Order: sequence, then C-alpha cells, then structure tokens
Amino acid sequence: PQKSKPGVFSFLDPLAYEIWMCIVFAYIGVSVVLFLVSRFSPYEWHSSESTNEFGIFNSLWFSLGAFMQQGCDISPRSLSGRIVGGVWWFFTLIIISSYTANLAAFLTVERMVTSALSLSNVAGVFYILVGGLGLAMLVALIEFCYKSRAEAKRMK
Amino acid sequence: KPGVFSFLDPLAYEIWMCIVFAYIGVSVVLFLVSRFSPYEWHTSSESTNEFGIFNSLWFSLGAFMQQGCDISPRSLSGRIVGGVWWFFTLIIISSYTANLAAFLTVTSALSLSNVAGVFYILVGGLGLAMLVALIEFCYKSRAEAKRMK
Amino acid sequence: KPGVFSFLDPLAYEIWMCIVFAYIGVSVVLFLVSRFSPYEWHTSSESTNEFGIFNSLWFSLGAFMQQGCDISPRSLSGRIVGGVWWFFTLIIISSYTANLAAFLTVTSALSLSNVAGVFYILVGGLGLAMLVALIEFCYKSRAEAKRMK
Amino acid sequence: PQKSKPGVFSFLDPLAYEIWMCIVFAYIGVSVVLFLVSRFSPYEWHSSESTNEFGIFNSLWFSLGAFMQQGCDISPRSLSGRIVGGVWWFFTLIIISSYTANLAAFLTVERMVTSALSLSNVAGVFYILVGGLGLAMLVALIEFCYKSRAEAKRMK
Amino acid sequence: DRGVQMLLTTVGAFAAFSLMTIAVGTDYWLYSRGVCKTEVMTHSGLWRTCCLEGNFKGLCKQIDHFPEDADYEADTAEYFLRAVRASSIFPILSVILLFMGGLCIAASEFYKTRHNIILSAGIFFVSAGLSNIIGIIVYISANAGNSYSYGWSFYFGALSFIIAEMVGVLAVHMFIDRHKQLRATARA
Amino acid sequence: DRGVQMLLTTVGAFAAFSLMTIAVGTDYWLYSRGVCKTEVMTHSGLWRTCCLEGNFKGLCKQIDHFPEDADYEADTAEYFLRAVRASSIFPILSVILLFMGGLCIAASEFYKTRHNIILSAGIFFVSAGLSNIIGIIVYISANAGNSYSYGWSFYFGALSFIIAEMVGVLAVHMFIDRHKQLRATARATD
Amino acid sequence: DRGVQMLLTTVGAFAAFSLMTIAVGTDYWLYSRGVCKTEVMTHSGLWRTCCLEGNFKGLCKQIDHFPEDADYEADTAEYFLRAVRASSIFPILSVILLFMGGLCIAASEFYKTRHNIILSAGIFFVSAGLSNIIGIIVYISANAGNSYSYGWSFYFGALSFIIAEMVGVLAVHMFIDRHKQLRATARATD
Amino acid sequence: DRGVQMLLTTVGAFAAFSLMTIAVGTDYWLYSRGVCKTEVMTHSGLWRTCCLEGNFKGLCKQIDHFPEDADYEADTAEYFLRAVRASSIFPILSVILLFMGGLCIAASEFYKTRHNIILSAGIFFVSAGLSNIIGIIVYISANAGNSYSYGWSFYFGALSFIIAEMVGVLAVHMFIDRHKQLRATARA
Ligand SMILES: [Ca+2]
Ligand SMILES: [Cl-]
Ligand SMILES: [Cl-]
Repeated sequence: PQKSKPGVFSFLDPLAYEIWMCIVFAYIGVSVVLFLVSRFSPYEWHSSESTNEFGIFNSLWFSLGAFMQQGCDISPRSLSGRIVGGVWWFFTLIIISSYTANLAAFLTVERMVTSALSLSNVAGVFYILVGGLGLAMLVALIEFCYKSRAEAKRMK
Repeated sequence: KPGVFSFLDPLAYEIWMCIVFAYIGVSVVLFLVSRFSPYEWHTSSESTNEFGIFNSLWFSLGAFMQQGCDISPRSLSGRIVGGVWWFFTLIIISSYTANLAAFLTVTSALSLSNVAGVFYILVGGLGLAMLVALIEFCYKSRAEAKRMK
Repeated sequence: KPGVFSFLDPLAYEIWMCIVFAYIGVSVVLFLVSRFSPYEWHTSSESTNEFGIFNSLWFSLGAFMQQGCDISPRSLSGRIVGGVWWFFTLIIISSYTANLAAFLTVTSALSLSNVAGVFYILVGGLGLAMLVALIEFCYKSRAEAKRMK
Repeated sequence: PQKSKPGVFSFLDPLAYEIWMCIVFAYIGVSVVLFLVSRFSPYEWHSSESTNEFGIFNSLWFSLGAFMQQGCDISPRSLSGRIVGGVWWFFTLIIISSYTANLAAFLTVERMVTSALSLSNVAGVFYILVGGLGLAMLVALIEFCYKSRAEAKRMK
Repeated sequence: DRGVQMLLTTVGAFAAFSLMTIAVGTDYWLYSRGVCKTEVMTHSGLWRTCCLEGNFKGLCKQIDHFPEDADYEADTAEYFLRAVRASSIFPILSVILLFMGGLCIAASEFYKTRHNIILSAGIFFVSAGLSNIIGIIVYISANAGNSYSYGWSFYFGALSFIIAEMVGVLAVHMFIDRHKQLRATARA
Repeated sequence: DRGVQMLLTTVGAFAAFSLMTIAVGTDYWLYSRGVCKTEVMTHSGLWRTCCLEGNFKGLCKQIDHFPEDADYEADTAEYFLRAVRASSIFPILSVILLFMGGLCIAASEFYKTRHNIILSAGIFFVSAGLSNIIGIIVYISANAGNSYSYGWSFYFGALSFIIAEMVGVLAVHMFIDRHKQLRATARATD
Repeated sequence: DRGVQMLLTTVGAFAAFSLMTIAVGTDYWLYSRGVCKTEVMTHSGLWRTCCLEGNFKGLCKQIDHFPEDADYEADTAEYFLRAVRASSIFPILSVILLFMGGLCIAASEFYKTRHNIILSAGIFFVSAGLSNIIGIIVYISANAGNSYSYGWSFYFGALSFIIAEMVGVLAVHMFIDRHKQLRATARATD
Repeated sequence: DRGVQMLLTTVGAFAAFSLMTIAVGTDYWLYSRGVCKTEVMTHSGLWRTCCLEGNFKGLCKQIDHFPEDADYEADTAEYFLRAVRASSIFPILSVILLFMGGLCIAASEFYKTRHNIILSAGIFFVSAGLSNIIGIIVYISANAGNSYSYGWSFYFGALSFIIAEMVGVLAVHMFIDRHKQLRATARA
C-alpha cells in the first residue's frame, strides 16, 4: 500500500530501544557515582561547606552536559571523580558518534508495511522543545505561587 | 548549480525559520524563568543569576553553536530549558552534519566557491560588530562631552 | 564477527598505542613548560598557573574527549602545547568519526551487542573510581586515628 | 606504475589550498577585530585595568579555541564582541563540518600518477605534534635562560 | 521610562493581536497549484482556497481536511495531525491568549495596586508565542501530505509571534521594575 | 527529618530487594517464539522457558545456553559471555548487594554510633545498581546473539535498579548529614 | 617606546600600501593556459592576460569577464559576482583604506593632541584587511567559475593583508596607550 | 622524602637506559613470515632477521633497507623515511639522550651546589621520550612498505619511553623543590 513516512519520534531510530534504556541507566548510575565520590568523604567538608559543588542535582546536570557534548560550570577535581568523568567522556564519545553517524538517513527512511530534510522529519523535536518550555514555565509559576503563599503566611 | 549558500542545502527553509523561532522562544523562556521571581533578587538589587535576556540569548546561541559558555543555568526551570535546548541542538546539528556528509558524497577536495557564502557572512558580521562598537563609543563620548559642559 | 570492542575497529591498534604515547608526552611537556621556571612561582610558594602534572593530564584528556575544561594554559609554551594538541585531537577524532560512519554504512538500528564493550568499560571505570575514593578515605581515617592517639 | 600512497600531509586534502589560506586569513582578521572591539574603548578601561581580558594574544587564543571546537577560559561580554564571536562560531560550524565530512576517505585515497586507518596515514600529525612539543620546550628554555641572565645582571 | 515602556508594550500587544487576527481571517497562507472547483495558480488560507487565474478566477472553495482516500493502513497520528490542522486549535489558542494578555495589561492600568496582573500578561504573551510556533509547525507539516510559497498572512503570523514574545519580555521587565521599586521603598 | 529519611530509605531498600528477587525468580522476562519440549508464543526468563496457549500451554523447560552442536570452542570470548549469562552472576550479585545494604541499614538503625555503616549501605546500593546494569547488558547481548517483547520481570529489574540508586543517594545524604551534625556539635562543645 | 612603535607602524603601513598597489597593478596573479589574441603558458592578473614564450611572447590582452555568447541572463547572482570581480572594487577599496590609514597616521603624528585619529587609522587598517580578504575570495571564486599556479602578485596581496592587520593592531595599542597615559596624568594632577 | 625521590629517579633512569639498550641490541622487534636466506616464521629486529623453524632455523640475515625494486617514480619522501629507518637515528638519539641525562644526574649528585644540571637531566629525559615516540613511528610506518606481531624488544623500547618520561617528571619535580627551598631560605 502507501509508503509509511517516519514517525514523529523517528529521531530515536538510529539506536535500539535497549540501547536507549541502557543509556538512561548508565546516566543515572554515573551521576550517582560522581556525587558519591565527590561528597561522601567528611575530609572534603569544611555551618560546613563542601570543597566541591558536586551535589546530586549538580552531578546530574554535569552528566547531562557531558552526554549532550555541551559542558557546564563545574569540573571534578579529585582523582576518583576525574576517573568517573573521563570514563563517562569516553562512553559519550563512542555512543554519540555511533548515534550521529547516520541520523539524517534514519530520519527519512520510508518503509512498506539525496534530499534536504523537511520540517515533517523534525516536528517531533520541535514539539518536545515547546513542551519542555511549557513545563519549565509551569514549574517556575508553581514555585513563585508557593513562595508567595509561604511568605504571606509568614507575615500573617 | 549550487549557489554561494549551498551549505544550507541539507536542511529546508522551513527548518531554518523554525530554528530561529525556537531559538527566540527558548531564550525568552530562559529570561522569564530566570528573572521573573522576586525571590531570586537580593539586596540597586542584584539577581542571584546572570541570566538576563541578553545573556539568555548568548547562552542559547553558544549551546546551538557547539561552543560552550561561561555561565550555566542553576534553577530547576532554567535547567529544564537548557536541557531541552541541548537535546534539540544535538538532534538538529547531528542531522545537519549527516545530511551534509550525504550531500558532499553525491574523493574531490572542496573548492572555495562552495564556502564563499560563509566567508561573506563572516566578513559582514565583523563589519556590523565594528559599526556597533563605534556607534556605542560615539554615544558614550557625546554623553561625556555633554556632562562635562 | 565483530567483537564487543568493535567500536575500536576504524583505527588500527598501532594508532591507539601511539595516541596513548602522544597523550603522555603532551601532558608531560605541558607540566614541564608550566612548572619548571622558578620565575613562574611567587610567594609555601604558589605557582602562577594551576598546571601541575595531574592537572596537565586532566587538561589533555578533556581536550582529546571534546569535553572542555575549567583551566586553560596562559604562557606561550603552554599555549603552543595546547594548540598542537588541539590540532592533533581534531584530526584524530574527525578521522575516527568518518571511518566509523564508513564502517557502519557497509538503515539498520544499532544493537546493544555492538556497544556492550563501552558499557563494560564505563562500569569498570566507575568501580575503579569508587575503589580509589574508598582507599583514600580509609587512609585519611587511619591517619586521623593515629594523630588523635 | 605503482599506486601512490597518500602523503605525509594528506590531512589537508579534504579542503583546497585556497580554502586553507582563506581560513588562516579569516582567523587572523577575526582575532584582530575581536581585540579591537574589546579593548579600543577607554570606557572599558578603569594603573588602569580593562573590563575584559581580550588582548591580542588572548583574542588569538580564543579564536583558535573556537575554531578547534575546544573553548577557552574567556568569553566576549559586549554586544559587538558577541556579534564577532557568534559569526565566527557559525563560520567554524560550517567549515569544520565540511572538512570532517570525509576525512578518513581523504586520508587513504590511492592515485595512479572499508579498512581501518593505519599509522602511516597519521604519521604526519604525529610528527607535527612532536615538533610542536619540541618547539614549546625550546621557547620555554630560551625564556628561562634570558630571565636568568637578566636577573643576574640586575643583581650584578 | 515607565510611560515609554507602557506605551511600547501596549502598542506591541495591539499590533500583534491585529496581525494575528488578520492572519487567521485571511486566505493568503500559501500559494500553490490546485483546483478551486469541487490546476491553475491558487492562493490558500486556513479554511478556503481560491484561484487567481483562468476562467475560475475569484472563486473560493473550502479546504477538504479529510480527503476521501483509500484510507487503509492509517495511523492515528496522521488523523490527529489532520484534526489539529482542521480545527486550527493552536492559532485560535494563540489569538485567545493574546487577547487575554491585552485585557490583563488593560486591567493593570486600572488596578495599579495589583502587580501580578502584569506577570499574568507576560505569561499570556509568551504562551501565545509558543502557540504560534506549534500552530506554524502543525500547518507546515500537514501541508506535506512541486513549487509552493507563502503569502503575507503566514508571515503576518510570524511577525505576530515575534512581537508577542518581545511584548512578553517587556511585560516581565515591567514586573521586575515594579517589584524592585517596591523592595527599594521597603528598604528605605 | 532524619526519621522520615530513614523510613523512606528502608522502604526503598525493601522495595528494590523485593523487585529484584521477584524479577530473578520469575520467568516473564521475554516473549518470543520457541519450544518447551525436550513454534508458538512462549515466555522465557533467566532459567526456564514456558509456552503460552496451545496444547502444551503451561509446560516449562530449562534453557539450554549452549545451542547447536559440534562444541565450537573457537573463540574464548563467546564462551566467557555464555558462561557469564548462564551463571546469572550479575543479577544475583545485585540481589546479594541489595541484601547487604539492607542489613547495613538495619545495623546502623541499632548501633546509632558507628557512622561507617551508613556509608557501607550506600556503597552496597550503588554497587548493586551497577551489577544490575551489567546483568541487563549481558542478558540483552546474549539474547541478540521474529518479533519479541519484554515482560514485567524485566521492568521489575529496571525499577529495582532505579530504586536502588535512589536509596543509595538517600543513604549518602544521611551519612553526610550525620557527619555535619557531629562536626557542628564538636565546634559547639569546643 | 612610543617613538619606535610609531616608526614600526609607519613602516608597516607604507609596506602594506606599496604591496597592495603593486599587486593590483601587476598582472602576475595566475599562471594558466590561455590566448592573448583578440594554448600556451600565460600569466593573468586583474585587468589583462599576457602570454609567455612562443611567437606571441609578451603580448597582452584585456580580460573579457563575460565569456561565451547568447547573453545568458537567468540568475542575478552570477551577474552580481561577475560585476563585482570586473570592477575589482574590493582590492581597490583595500588600497584606498590603506591610504586613508596612512594619512591618519601622518595627521596624528602632526596634531599630537586629538587621539581619535589613531583609532580612525586602526579602523581603516582593519577594514582594509577585511576588504582584501573579500577581494581574494571573489577573485578565486570567479577563477573557479589544466593546472594553475599563483604568481608573486597574489602573495604580495596576501602579505599586504597580513601587514595591514599587524599595523592595525599596533595602532589600536598606541591609542590604548595614549588613553592610559592621559588617565594617569589626570589622576596625578587631581 | 628527597632521598627517596632521588633514589627512584636514579633507579628509573638506569632501568630505562638498560631497557632501551636491550631493545636496540636485540632482534625481537617484529615477528613476520619471511626468508632468512639471501617463507617460514621469522623474528626481526632493527638490523637482522632470523628464522625460528624449518631447516634454516637459527640463521640470521641482514635487513635490506634499500631493496632492488624497479625504482621508477620514487618520491624522495620514501627514500628519506627508509634512510631514517635504516640509520635508526631516533632510537640511537634516545639512547644518547638517556645516557647524557644519567650523567647529568650523577654530576648533580657530585655538584649539589649547581641546580641547572637537574633541569638539564629532565630536559634530556623528556627529549629521549619524544625521540622514542618518533623512532617507533618511523619504524612502524616503514614496516608498511598478512599477520605480524611485535616481540619484547619493541615493547621494551615502549616501556623505556614511559619510564624516561616518568623520570623526567621526577627530575623536574626535584628541580622545583630545590628552587622552592632556596626561595624559602632567602625569604627567611
Ligand atoms: Ca559525520
Ligand atoms: Cl526464569
Ligand atoms: Cl592585471
């Protein structure tokens, strides 16, 4: 019958779903291990302030930045944290290269069940981006409303 | 017959327009979620973050250009915006590079006639930046002269 | 029959060994040119730069991994080392990515059996880092206990 | 006759020599313009220290880092400096993508006048790297010797 | 100046609302070859397409958003996208959000003691911009299912999105300035 | 907030341990065509494969991890991978590490003076998550080496890994808080 | 060090201007096969092409920038590029900007009181370098649109661009130094 | 401790020198198929190749670095690379630099008032490491002009390079410590 155009989430096609779930798990584990090796030791603590800024949220942000090949405002300084960072960097290099080898080809494959990319092949990432902006707006508004109510109760 | 701007061939015109639209929207949302809350200002009043509208646009441009930045969002909403923009940027730039590699393999060395457009864009940007710098300097000099009188 | 480490196929193992050799040499030269001069130390005595041997190795690794760093060389010799390492890194990584695209285009989605090796390397690195952190903590605790006596 | 193996400097093959000379010229011009728009205005100066750290040497370092897709410790903060940086970033993206599209294929082409890359195809970059390390060592040693002689003359 | 900022924000809000209202209600969204009956140059909008040449010049025909095709092996994603395009839910949502932002900015002038109305107006304006983005993407992607070009109605919506985001930025800046002035008065 | 943190940590530890034990024991890991007699819809876990529907519905057979014949011992890497999968050493090691983390949590809740027990529990939870990741990768790689789907035991293991990492983070936070409180008390006393 | 900086700036400005003028005037830009009669080794610059060796050695002919026939006018971009090359507007603009930079340098050396002239000279030098870059790109692109080589006029233009950028950097440094000295004197006096 | 650091530096320097001297002086650089007369398993070095099996086992033959080929259309780059490989200029240069670094270390031990001798030793050691890098690259690239493997002479040279770089690092650290001690004494 009719040739099937790639789906709205065809940007996940180059890698298998098993690889995607393993990537999520590896990211979570790397963030947890980085936070652990950074913050667990009381000798890294000075009421008290840590020598580094690698909390759990900051560790997750660092791992996400390293995977997106972007980079953040912090970098591990200890020997143990640097091992985690370097091995995660090597993993990111291999995985991202394998993913981006043939992304454009994966975004336009027609299946029966060179051309420029059209907006229909990237509408999915555009939808996800707008949804993320809306989610961030909702979270910020909720935070402001809760803070205002708390301040009003404090002053009342 | 590829033109001087044949490096834009791998993506369509609609994709480029929506890229500009998305960049503007992400920068505006970053500024909004960074600066709207009065509880993020402490004491003129100095904000807890350096994410103004100008800095937000600079951060978004650096993220899309694979070049990095000197500042990073720290709040939850700002980091949500940054992460979703990072995901969009990675997908779009990887798609552009893959389709460009496909386009260039339709082993012959690239000629200058294929990148003359990007060279022209670079020189035009340099000229524009110089013009703004001199205009700002002239404005400041005129203000100083008026104040000295 | 590609193995678990088939992601190293695009380059020969001789190139990998020479990459390790070059990384070691560049890091050592960076440390030397950053710290050998007594005129770069001012007053314990604190150096003008943060480029020790450990930090030099970290900078070189970050440069090769396309990940950036928090410090950058500032002297002429250090910047010469950094620039030549940047050129080498760009060439080598671009060649690896091009040959990897060629190897993968010999549209079928990649399977986990092709990247299990990099996953194993990641988990082994995590375990090693945890072991070093725990050993350092035990050493510090034992030293504190001995000093408290 | 015999097939000709790629030369020691075959890594310059993907782009024409005209493109290479124009890249060098564009890099020099961008560094000069960045330094100019950063440092020319006396209103950016505070005996006096500049608001930014974008001197000529630092501007050249920033432009080299931007072209190698590495990044440095400084970032332009003014509107004009940011325009220069953004246009240089766009230029770098286009040029680097065009260069790295088919580098491996350009490094192994045999001419009459998939396989893994061998060390013979990268011996050129290895030679250049070792030469750069030697040059840096020589410059550092010359600097130390000159400083020692100057200090000895000052104390004598 | 506060007066200058208020004037600029109100002018931008009204201009964006007018541009988007024209964009929704006009028939110059796209130029393409087609038939205005039941293959000449046709100008199309959101609901109707009309010819510009030939014997059938000036005749407008409604857009069939659900063509009577073979219909076998049809994923629900295509039907959902077609329904979204036919209803024009996102352009209309953008229109309503822009109008509500305009009412909020009008209300704040008559409710100067209240400061969250300006923040609400800014939120409405940026949400209208995001709605414009989604509607534009939906319309273009639905157009996918060989030369075509867009008229000024589509670019009217584009400028409406840009102006709406700029006006939202200005409104949030006004909110920041009002709260900063309140904090400065409290400190002294 | 220490008590609520302890309660959440214990609940998460028990949940992760229970999920991992159920996932290891149960055979609802993969749905694929196969035979249970020593081609129909069958389900397979880590030890045995059983068939659904048909005349042989509900019949279970043990998985043979060395198929074909001729005993092809050509490359030792394949033999090592097959032995690692057959032993199921990594999911079971994850279960054991989760149990030791729970035991450390219980012991810390009793002693209330030795702070290294909390750190040991967090380390055990993190290592259990890593072992679960390794076991998942080994299982999938051996499966790859006819459409298929994953059952609820696989997702039970995934949820176990996630909860184990969460509990490890909570335990490390508890250890950090205990050291901070001790340092504050030491500063106040002296 | 101000005097030696001034001397270096003047020498570099004159060298860049002389090199650019010689490169524009001379016809030793490209070596390629061609004809000088209205296929042999010929040399060509910006205006005329002359042949080397043979019976027609030393004969020069003006370059026709609109070859072929039928006056093909379908795309305005090609016509714009051809007109830009034929006018040689960018190399000549670079020469003019270099001359204005030199004039500014001389005027500053005469006035010694108005500091904006140094800044104008630096701006002119930078703009001259940019115009030289644009002219080089336009020339090469039009040439692309039989092995060839570049003569010493092309490298004279390249050296002119490099020296112009160097002199612009020196002039900006001089302007910065003058403002620093003025600020120091103002601080000392008040 | 300073004594421990100096002992480690001297031990590493001697070990690296011995390892490279063995590497240059042995014939186990490469394992490959070939003929030891004028196609069985052969072990090759820098100057001679010998067989390990067959009737010709134990016989060594010199390596022909300039084979009598057609020689037409031969670029000078290949000839220069062949000359560099045949002369083994970089392995010998590394050996000389390592020996000179050891002599500098000994002189510094006998000339403790002089501090630049230690810096010279560090320079010599890192230069020997870079020479090792270039030498192995030259040897491998010349081997290009189907199964082969390297013996323990090549890996001995590799470990010699690593140890030489480590010893250079230690020597530069000793130089830093001596200058820091002098500066601390001058300050007080
Ligand atoms: Ca690629
Ligand atoms: Cl089972
Ligand atoms: Cl001419």
